[PDB]
Amino acid sequence: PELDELWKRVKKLVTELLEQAERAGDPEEIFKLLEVAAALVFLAEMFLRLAAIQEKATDPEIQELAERVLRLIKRLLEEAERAGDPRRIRELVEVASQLAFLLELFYRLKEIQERATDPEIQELAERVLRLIKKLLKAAEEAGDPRKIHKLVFVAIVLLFLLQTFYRLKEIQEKATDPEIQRKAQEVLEKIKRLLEAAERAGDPAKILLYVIRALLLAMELKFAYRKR
Amino acid sequence: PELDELWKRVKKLVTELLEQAERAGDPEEIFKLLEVAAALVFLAEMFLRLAAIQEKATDPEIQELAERVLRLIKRLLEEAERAGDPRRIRELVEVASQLAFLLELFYRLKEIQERATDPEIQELAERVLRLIKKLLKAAEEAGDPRKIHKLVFVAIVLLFLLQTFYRLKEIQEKATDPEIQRKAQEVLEKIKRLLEAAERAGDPAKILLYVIRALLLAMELKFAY
Repeated sequence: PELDELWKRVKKLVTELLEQAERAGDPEEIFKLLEVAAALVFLAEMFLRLAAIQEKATDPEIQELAERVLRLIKRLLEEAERAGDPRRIRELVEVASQLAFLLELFYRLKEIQERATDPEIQELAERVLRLIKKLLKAAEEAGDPRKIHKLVFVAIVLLFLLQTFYRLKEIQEKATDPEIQRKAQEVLEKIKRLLEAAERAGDPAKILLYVIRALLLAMELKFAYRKR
Repeated sequence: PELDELWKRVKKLVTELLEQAERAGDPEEIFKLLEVAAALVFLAEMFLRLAAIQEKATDPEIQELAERVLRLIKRLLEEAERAGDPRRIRELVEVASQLAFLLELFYRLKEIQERATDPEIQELAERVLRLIKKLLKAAEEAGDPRKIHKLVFVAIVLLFLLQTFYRLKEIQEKATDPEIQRKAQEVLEKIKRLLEAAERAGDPAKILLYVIRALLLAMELKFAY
């Protein structure tokens, strides 16, 4: 498929960063260039998750979001080959790697959808992917990769919130501790309110703030329920 | 028992960063502060994954390495509590998260090596593990958090290389094309040569260069399959 040429772009950028590290004198500059080259290799590893995402069992909403992410990654790698500033190349590769991390989270969400039995988890997964759809559309129109990084960061933490909602529902389905059950319903209701506020927010920074508040509340219950 | 104190430290850092984000008026500064708060929450998730490993791992080497990583993370979080620069806190939190994933990768890699029978695979895993332990000891002795970041970064890329070495041996053991098994054997022997030069290098940047070159050849065959 199109991964054969995406890897061809990745392998070309790695050798360019490898040669740039040899012609550098500052050891801090040398290591920073090697970090970007190694991040491109890890980026190519995330491409191998597309085959599982493209399977017939995967929710077509996740498949369309993975396709938008692949086009954004290719666009950023193309721009990296038309950039000379090492800081500009470093930012472009980093945002492309952050976009590739969404593919790993898209795969984990696909596995969650395969096992989860609560219908509210599925309905709220579609609410989160709807919000990620908007963040991805804004990233496709943005020319500044710093703006793309912000929108992708919010999409990543939203998928964290979704996995967190799945874990809390799992605790609610199995916990025999009445205090854990009371805390779980309390946190789930607060998280649903915070998710509704994040859906009405037009500022990605406000969305991120609400999601962090929701992840903070649930992390407290997850630590209280852990085996130890 | 230490996780409860580590979670208390992380929870205290998140609260401070959220207050700084609410206090700041610059939208670029607001987002950067919230990013570190999100990073600390993800580090707490890494604590839970490390605790689950402590719950089921019977290997004394996995238990000791988990306590060592937790000890280093605790020192980094203590420095983040005393630091007033959000950029220093961000760097310290990122290193602690890299240390947490180092344990998880070490546990997963040691599980495959214990289940593998190829002596060349066991010999390469033992050589990579000795180098990572050498990097971890140097990170425990360093006081510069940027020097710790470099040593931990190289150890993680080395774990990535060891993981691809497993897949490359799996690809070869299940390949029908006779020339594909030979091409994998060639790439496997080139990675061994680069791993030998990395073990004889003194600078972390020189080690990272050898590992990146070895990861390049391993990713070629991983795509051509």
